[PDB]
Amino acid sequence: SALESREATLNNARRKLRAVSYALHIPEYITDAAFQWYKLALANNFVQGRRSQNVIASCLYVACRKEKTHHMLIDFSSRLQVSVYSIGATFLKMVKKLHITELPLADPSLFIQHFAEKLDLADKKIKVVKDAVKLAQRMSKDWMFEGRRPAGIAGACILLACRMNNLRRTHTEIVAVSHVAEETLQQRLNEFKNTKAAKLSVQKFRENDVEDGEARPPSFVKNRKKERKIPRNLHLLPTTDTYLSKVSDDPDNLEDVDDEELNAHLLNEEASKLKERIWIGLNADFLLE
Amino acid sequence: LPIAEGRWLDISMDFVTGLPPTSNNLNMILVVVDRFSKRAHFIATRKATQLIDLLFRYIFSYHGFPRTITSDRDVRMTADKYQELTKRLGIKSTMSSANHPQTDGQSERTIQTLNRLLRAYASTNIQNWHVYLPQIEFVYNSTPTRTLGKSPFEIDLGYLPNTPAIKSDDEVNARSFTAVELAKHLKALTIQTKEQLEHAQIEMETNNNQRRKPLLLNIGDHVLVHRDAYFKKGAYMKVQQIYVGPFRVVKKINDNAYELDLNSHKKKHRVINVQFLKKFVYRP
DNA sequence: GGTGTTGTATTACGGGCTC
DNA sequence: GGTGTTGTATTACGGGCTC
DNA sequence: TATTTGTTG
DNA sequence: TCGACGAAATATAAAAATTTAAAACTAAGAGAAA
DNA sequence: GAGCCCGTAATACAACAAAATCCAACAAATA
DNA sequence: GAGCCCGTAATACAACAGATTTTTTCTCTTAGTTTTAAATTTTTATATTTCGTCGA
Repeated sequence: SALESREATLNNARRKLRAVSYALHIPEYITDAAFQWYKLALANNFVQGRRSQNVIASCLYVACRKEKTHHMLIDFSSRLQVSVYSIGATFLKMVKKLHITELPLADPSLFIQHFAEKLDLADKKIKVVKDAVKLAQRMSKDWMFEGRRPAGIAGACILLACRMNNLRRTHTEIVAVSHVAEETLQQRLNEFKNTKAAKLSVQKFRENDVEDGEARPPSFVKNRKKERKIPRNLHLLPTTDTYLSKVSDDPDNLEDVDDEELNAHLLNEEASKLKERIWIGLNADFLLE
Repeated sequence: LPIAEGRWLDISMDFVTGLPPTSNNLNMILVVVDRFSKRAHFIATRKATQLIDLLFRYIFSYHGFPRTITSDRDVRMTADKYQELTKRLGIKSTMSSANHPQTDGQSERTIQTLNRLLRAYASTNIQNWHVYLPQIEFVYNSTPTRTLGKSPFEIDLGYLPNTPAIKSDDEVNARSFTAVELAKHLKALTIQTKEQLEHAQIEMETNNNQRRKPLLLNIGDHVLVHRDAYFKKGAYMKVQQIYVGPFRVVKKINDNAYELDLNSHKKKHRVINVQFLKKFVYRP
């Protein structure tokens, strides 16, 4: 029956989703929301030809994102070769297809509470995570973190909290789970060093952090001036149809492009055999197929 | 089985597969009788689809939802679509094992009584017994039984509507007049019918267990199944050798059965009532 | 004229001891 | 969790008589 | 004379 | 060993233009089991 | 003990145990 | 009574009662179809990531 064929597909989807969730460690209601999103995807003429892990990964990610959590796409793509950015591209394609509404926010405060236990742990687990989220809350309102890989800003905030506090830990060991390049990491660290006066860095940062304006994102510095220094009127908006009409498409207009192009459109025939020598030398079996 | 609870909480389910067909709209009779009151019902099916829950819902939900269903492993009730409905709704399922229809019981005994009643009402009137089926169930309902001694109307709210004559120990006998005091009456009926069910249980146990030898293993044995509920019920029994291999038991699912690790694809069930085991014993 | 009938675990009854 | 169960002729046991 | 159709291990 | 830059990978919106899965969807085929 | 009437009232005993096709083969019935 | 051992020996209890195909849904398994979306190119300005290299 028509209803009979749905059940086997849903059972396969449930089996694969539970198989991934057994390694992702996600709660039950997240998996339930992911399965209902998979049902919605099948109701939207589910994308055929895609790999099975891509669509289930997209549904799992959107379910884990609809409630504020900590899971990252690398964790979805952590089986020895997965090419995470293809999963991200499939998710981006399914954003428009599934028509996601009530989009969730992107705030890295919940990231720190999960990154704390693996790298740079604390005896009470109250000091370093609260310090990192407290500095991140005011560094967010300075319009510096905008579309800049929330895992990276979370790791940078954790490193800043470790720097201002006392914690004997290896600097380079954080890349095991953060997976952030050192170049952008040190860029964000010395960006924080530049934007802060470092008045009481050795003891504890300033307890009244207010930066109203006064700062710009680095990309604004790069390309606002569009160079290097080291409500208009409708009449002011011309139509481009006249630009297309300027060039004549007449059949007899075959000699309007005489700017020495007529002598050099193609290769000369005297060197055709010279080309053909190395052509049959190399580009010979490339055509027989 | 454990005797009962409050009225209409345990329900027995089975049906006879085939009858001489009527005009081509009805084929076979399904029965619902509760374990407590043994109230007859007229579920006339077509030998069915996944719409079993429709007709079944329309005929038990007239009273209300039960707690457990005592039935067989039939495909209309093994029925993964229908079982999940019971798990969601809050209905258990005893699901008597392969070719062991004894557990269904009250419905089997009712269709025993129904078969005689259906023969009585359709001896000269075959092919239109669906008209007489409500008369069959109403007659079964109005006639007192033996193990309870009262009519199944009286085991329920006692409102035998026919009242040809007043019964013994003449009283008001008009439960319509009673409006709020029905709680004490139903409590009294429940108490006496519960002790009558216990009396029926102990009487059955006395007159049956005079030779029934028990078998209590519950773990770690190598029991057999002598070619019944192991092979198909539709598989023919003949003078072919009975050489079922030595199986194993891993769980004590009940006092009177043990689940087995059936060395097949799945066998679709692994519950074997003790009437097929005949425990294997090795020797060094 | 012609109409049940044995195999099988299971269990009941005497010699010999304690009385 | 989940695992027999009543309809039916047939027959056995108390009040009341003979003792 | 072949194709039926009652009943019975 | 912190700073300084180069550079592919994505989106992007189209027109396109040959091969590659690829997973829903049918449809036998066995196996249950009253 | 000994039996009898009569009136209830227990009491093992078996039926529900899916349903209905023929298989092989006697002999009746036409046409 | 009261039980026990053991050695024979009766003792009710059940199987032989034509056997097989169907009938109606269901539920894994396993091979064939269908719609559809995707592997390598131009390309264009934008930005961030991650290598990759170089320098004093």
